[PDB]
Amino acid sequence: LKAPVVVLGAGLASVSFVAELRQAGYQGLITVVGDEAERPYDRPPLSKDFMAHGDAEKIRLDCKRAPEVEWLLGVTAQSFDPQAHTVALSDGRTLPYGTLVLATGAAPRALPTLQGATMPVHTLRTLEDARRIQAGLRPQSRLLIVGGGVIGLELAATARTAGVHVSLVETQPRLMSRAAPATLADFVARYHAAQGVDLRFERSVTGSVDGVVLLDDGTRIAADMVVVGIGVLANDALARAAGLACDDGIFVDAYGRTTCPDVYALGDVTRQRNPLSGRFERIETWSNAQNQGIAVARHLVDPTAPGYAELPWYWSDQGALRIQVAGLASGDEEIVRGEVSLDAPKFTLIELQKGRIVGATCVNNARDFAPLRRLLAVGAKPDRAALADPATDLRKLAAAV
Amino acid sequence: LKAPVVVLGAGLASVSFVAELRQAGYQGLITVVGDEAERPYDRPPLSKDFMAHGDAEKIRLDCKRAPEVEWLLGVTAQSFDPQAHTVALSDGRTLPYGTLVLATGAAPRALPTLQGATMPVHTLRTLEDARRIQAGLRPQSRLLIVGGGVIGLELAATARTAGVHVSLVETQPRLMSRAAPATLADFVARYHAAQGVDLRFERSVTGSVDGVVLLDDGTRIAADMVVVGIGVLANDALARAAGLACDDGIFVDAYGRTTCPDVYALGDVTRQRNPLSGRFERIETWSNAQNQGIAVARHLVDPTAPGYAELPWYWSDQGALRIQVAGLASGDEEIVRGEVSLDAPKFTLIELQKGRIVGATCVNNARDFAPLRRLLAVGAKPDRAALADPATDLRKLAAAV
Ligand SMILES: Cc1cc2nc3c(=O)[nH]c(=O)nc-3n(C[C@H](O)[C@H](O)[C@H](O)COP(=O)(O)OP(=O)(O)OC[C@H]3O[C@@H](n4cnc5c(N)ncnc54)[C@H](O)[C@@H]3O)c2cc1C
Ligand SMILES: Cc1cc2nc3c(=O)[nH]c(=O)nc-3n(C[C@H](O)[C@H](O)[C@H](O)COP(=O)(O)OP(=O)(O)OC[C@H]3O[C@@H](n4cnc5c(N)ncnc54)[C@H](O)[C@@H]3O)c2cc1C
Ligand SMILES: NC(=O)c1ccc[n+]([C@@H]2O[C@H](COP(=O)([O-])OP(=O)(O)OC[C@H]3O[C@@H](n4cnc5c(N)ncnc54)[C@H](O)[C@@H]3O)[C@@H](O)[C@H]2O)c1
Ligand SMILES: NC(=O)c1ccc[n+]([C@@H]2O[C@H](COP(=O)([O-])OP(=O)(O)OC[C@H]3O[C@@H](n4cnc5c(N)ncnc54)[C@H](O)[C@@H]3O)[C@@H](O)[C@H]2O)c1
Repeated sequence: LKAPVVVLGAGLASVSFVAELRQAGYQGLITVVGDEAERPYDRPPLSKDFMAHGDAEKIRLDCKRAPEVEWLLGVTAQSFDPQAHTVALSDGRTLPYGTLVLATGAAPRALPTLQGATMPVHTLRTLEDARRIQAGLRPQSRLLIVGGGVIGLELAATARTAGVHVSLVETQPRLMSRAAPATLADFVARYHAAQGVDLRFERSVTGSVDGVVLLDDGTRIAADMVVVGIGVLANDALARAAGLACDDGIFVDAYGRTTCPDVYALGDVTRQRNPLSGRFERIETWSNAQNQGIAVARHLVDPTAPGYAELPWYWSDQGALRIQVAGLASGDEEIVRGEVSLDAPKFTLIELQKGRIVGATCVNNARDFAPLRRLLAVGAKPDRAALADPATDLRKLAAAV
Repeated sequence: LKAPVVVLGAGLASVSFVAELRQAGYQGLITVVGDEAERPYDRPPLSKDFMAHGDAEKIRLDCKRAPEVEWLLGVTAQSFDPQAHTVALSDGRTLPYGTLVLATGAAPRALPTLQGATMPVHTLRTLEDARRIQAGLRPQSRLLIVGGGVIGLELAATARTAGVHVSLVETQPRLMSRAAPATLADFVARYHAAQGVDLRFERSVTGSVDGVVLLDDGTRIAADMVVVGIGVLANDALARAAGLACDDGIFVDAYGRTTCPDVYALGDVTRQRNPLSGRFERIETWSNAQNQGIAVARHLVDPTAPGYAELPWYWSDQGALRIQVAGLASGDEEIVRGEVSLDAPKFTLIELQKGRIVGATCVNNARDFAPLRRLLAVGAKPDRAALADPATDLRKLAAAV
């Protein structure tokens, strides 16, 4: 590993990586450049508890496993020269590097049809965003959310709890089309509708006039605030300019290597192999950011260590639904454990492909999730009758493997 | 550039690259490993003149601009160790390298529903394939082609000229869906149908029984020979095993760099940025193989040289149609120069995006193609009236830019 180490971005992936470098035994220089003028913080609370409690000191990331790191907060890396091995900073300084790590994440995609709008329109990515939205979540106000993914739905739940009227516009015929089983998506729509969310499927926004949103069916929605959660775009501009292979995300191998010698990348900014699908994908989960960061650091310090190998998974807390999703959304088979019901929701889904577990969902059923992720990891082929059977406990079934 | 240079694959991309290394001034060792036991040869004649004239000595690639190269023909690279900087060969030998170049191309995709068939089924990629098919193109025989792309259609034309009855099965509703304007595809279907080709659209093969092919509509086609032209899969196995970033093709930047230090890749095996679309794609054209090979070599010898920057283009000779296609298949606008007619076909298409030329097609109109590629290269925005106007000659219009 070539010193000094410079990391661009100070999000979860960055913090996780630098903490692992130190824990693995690297004692040379580490400098982290973070464009946000904020003590590094975790994003999941921004759509939930922060949106509701407003204390940023409850959401900071623990940097104590990363001693002796200089964090340049409020500074933007403007470019890097991979021949000179330097990074140019917005404050006029230049940093030298032996190893450069791009952990610059992703930015919310903006709505092109609302580009010249005159009502409040916000995205939800940063603490600044969350505070700005927080200030607008007054009881009885009218919130329109654009996008029925995890941002929109987590915010929908938080807003309804605060007594805010919520309408939500989604272009697809379903919610969470990105990385969720249809059975889950259907249930989640039923849940939100029952909580008073006004869902609009297969509708695109065509624009707005004076505090009113226009749709593709030729109709209107008036709103006090719009929050746009329509996905992200990788923050890969420095990589594109420097000649790295990128396409809405920096291509990396399991060691986090880019196409440019001595430059690595990790987290939301990367496109990487999903071992379950065998395809290159942006894996934009909290667990990826942490675990890919850790694996890349571990292998830089110890080249004998394996490359990143974890299978993808996430959670989403949407009001009364604590959702956990691992692996692939579908296979050739779905097994449902429990009844799927709005009365005290509690169930598990298991996706199989030719008898092999390729994915799993738990809704208010955390006890089942860890054993299913272990079965997933080893490509388990359990008895499908037993997988369905309510009498089977999965912790023991996983233990038998 | 670190000597010695080892190239895996001895196709057009490989020959083009090694000739450029020598021409640019690199005088160190170059060793090329080619699995086919054939003097390097060009593939386009295999669906046409070779299929009809059968002389392989008319199709060899000119290696004289590549002096002092050892060509290991009939040898397969089995693996490489990018730490040890060695390549393991099927003949028991090992080659050292300073720089490793993966130019291993792509293999025809096989039909999963014909996997256990008992009639002749061939793909068309190699001289061996072409000879085997050649031997079967007897007058009045029944050929079924699976796939309505450039292989299938070029072969269809050659087979009809030889007096062979031709049926063709395509899964899409159109021919050449991969990289051809709809207007072209529609015309090409009319042309082949008029030449006696029995076209079947939106049909998938479900299998075969005793010299008869079964389709998804529940019908049959009996045939003496099947040729399968359903696309290719990148030959990226050595790269996948060695830990390079790959996904049906090796990701490279404009310098041909993979994610592994000292390992480059070029030609059909690569996924690379298409500057017109700004997306990563397999660019599987003859011009890419040659020109990407040349650009990668040039920049290895002279690091001040620019990365690969050419925009994609190809030709396809299908009987009486000499087709040339550059850039993107569609924009927001198509301009048609000439009438589109089976009576002495001759026309040009121009695809535009917000007034900018993004693609072009010429059918039996070669004079127009080079000037349109020049307009394409600079993102020209000519007068759209003039582009349509028959009186306009494009060579002069391009010259004005
Ligand atoms: C509201 C919200 C809720 C979420 N809830 C969940 C959840 O429950 N489950 C889950 O799995 N995930 C959730 N996610 C968390 C998300 O998965 C992680 O935040 C993300 O994966 C972390 O990835 P990262 O560190 O690579 O990128 P980021 O967190 O985006 O960090 C990158 C940082 O680099 C900075 N940067 C970019 N360019 C430059 C530059 N040139 N110079 C300097 N700095 C730069 C960025 O501004 C940013 O601060 C949520 C996200 C949001 C926004
Ligand atoms: C019938 C036919 C007609 C065509 N007509 C046209 C046309 O008119 N227009 C057009 O634009 N293009 C046409 N193409 C030509 C095509 O575009 C070029 O042949 C191709 O782009 C060349 O790419 P390449 O050199 O990267 O790969 P390849 O030509 O596939 O060469 C790669 C070589 O590497 C070998 N190899 C693979 N793995 C190993 C290994 N482990 N060890 C050693 N060797 C290995 C392969 O077997 C192969 O010999 C046609 C192709 C075919 C098959
Ligand atoms: N629980 C969690 O894991 C969680 C929670 C919040 C945020 N995040 C992360 O934050 C990032 C952003 O999340 P997100 O929810 O914005 O993205 P998302 O990709 O999860 O969902 C975006 C949704 O918007 C829809 N959409 C796309 N274009 C639209 C348009 N033009 N109009 C209306 N709808 C449109 C999509 O079909 C999709 O359903 C993601 O990386 C996500 O993983 C994760
Ligand atoms: N003129 C030329 O540039 C030329 C000529 C011959 C070959 N080639 C090269 O050779 C390679 C192979 O060419 P190709 O024609 O096989 O591929 P192609 O991608 O050009 O076309 C394959 C066609 O088969 C269809 N198809 C896919 N699956 C099918 C299935 N299950 N059953 C029936 N049809 C199916 C596709 O829709 C497509 O139309 C390509 O890289 C091509 O560029 C080029």
